[PDB]
Amino acid sequence: LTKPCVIEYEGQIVGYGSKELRVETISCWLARTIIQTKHYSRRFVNNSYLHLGVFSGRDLVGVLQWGYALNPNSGRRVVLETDNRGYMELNRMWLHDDMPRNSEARAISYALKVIRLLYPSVEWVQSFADERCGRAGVVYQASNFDFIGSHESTFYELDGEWYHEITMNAIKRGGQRGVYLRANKERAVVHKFNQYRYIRFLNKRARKRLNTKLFKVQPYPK
Amino acid sequence: LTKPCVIEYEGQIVGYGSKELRVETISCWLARTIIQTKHYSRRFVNNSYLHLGVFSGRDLVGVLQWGYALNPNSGRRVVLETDNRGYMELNRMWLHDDMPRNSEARAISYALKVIRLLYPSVEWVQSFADERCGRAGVVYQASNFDFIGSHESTFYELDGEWYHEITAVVHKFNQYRYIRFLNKRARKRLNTKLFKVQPYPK
Repeated sequence: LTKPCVIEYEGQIVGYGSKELRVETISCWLARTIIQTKHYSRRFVNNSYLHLGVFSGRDLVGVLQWGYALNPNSGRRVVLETDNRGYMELNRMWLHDDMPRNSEARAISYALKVIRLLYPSVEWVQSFADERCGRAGVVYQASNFDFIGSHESTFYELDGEWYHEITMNAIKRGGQRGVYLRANKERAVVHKFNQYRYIRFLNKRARKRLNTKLFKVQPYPK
Repeated sequence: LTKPCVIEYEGQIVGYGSKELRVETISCWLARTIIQTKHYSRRFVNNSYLHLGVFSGRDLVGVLQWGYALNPNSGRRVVLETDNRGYMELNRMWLHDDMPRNSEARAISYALKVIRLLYPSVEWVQSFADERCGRAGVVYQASNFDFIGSHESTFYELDGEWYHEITAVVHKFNQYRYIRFLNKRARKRLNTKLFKVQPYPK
């Protein structure tokens, strides 16, 4: 292990980390391609706007996608007075299986450095863990996220692909995927999962504005 | 200016090109992932064992996959006395739209420099183009390939993935065969009972 730092390319800040592990911005098309092929959902979401590759040496070995929540306006429901660009949600994360089992926590912490530099209006980020990947909760705890509660969510599985109920009923998006989705809605298998919400405050003053009527910092569920 | 040169990482030879356009080795899973998503066949082939990425600046913009022919033994059918590892076929290639219109031929040329360095046993390479894409043929002409004939080939379409006749919607297309001899001595062995260097289809 060596000391991470800011990574630049031709005067532009592009990432943060070490030679054996770092995060750098990648194109949107490339991040979507890897995620929809490798992630357990077999899908990307349109609300991602920060696309990061995980690199080890000269090899691309993972992808992190950050952006809006599935409903972009829901940020002010978690932390009071948060505008749609004042937060981020971890939409997707995948790392190659042959990577060391601490690589995910390092990449997440380095991604927060990128968020501080490239998106300084972001004051807190949130992520979700559920039973489809029990490792994510361990990763978020290792990355020093706080746990602020759980809730049940409805998912639709269609031909190996997984859709949140928000993504399912998002007619307002106008996507060629969503119209086909409600077309084959009767073939889809309905799933209800418990989701465990983690949060990481980048601006310590934003912790005071946590919506205590819905959320509360609690001991880790596992 | 940016002239091409061999690209190294920790002493080891990794690719060839310049900052604005180069090709370097990439992992097999990454090459297969991009190809089966972006290529028109929506599929990779198991015959590929050289996985190259096209880079412009710091960004990956394309993938080239070289390996055995679909029938790995058919290499000696094209060029007599060719071992199964004395040749390569361009199995898959894709490039992003936001690239200069000459980048695909310069990428194929840089891939050949990488083949000379990493696989010196390869004496010649071949590739195929479709009549629905005479543009892919001009690329090989700009890459100094020889055209050595055409043949009608049968394809199959199932679940958006396209399969050759080596194995549903049937198809019958013309396939044009191009060849590039990396060693001059290999040209003497061309199987002129079946293949001859010919003028490009124009």
